Amino acid sequence: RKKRIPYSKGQLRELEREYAANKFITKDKRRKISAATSLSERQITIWFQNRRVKEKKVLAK
DNA sequence: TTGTGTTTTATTGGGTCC
DNA sequence: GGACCCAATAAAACACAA
Repeated sequence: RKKRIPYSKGQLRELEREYAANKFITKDKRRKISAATSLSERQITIWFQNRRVKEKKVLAK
């Protein structure tokens, strides 16, 4: 039960930018986002997974 | 400024790939 | 084959009606 740490503005900007380019992260873009954000590749994957739940939820209104 | 519904991280679990 | 996906869920933090 180790507790969540919200992502900074600069971190979210990199994630959002890449998401807008492709909803599904690739291995190489995951590596590069990790370098650019200091988030682990796992965190990034989880973020994309999470981000598609959000889009799904917001279309549905 | 505050209460609390909403949103954001993070885990767990089932399915495909197979 | 762990690596992907997505759904249900919890807890921390946020957003914004009062």
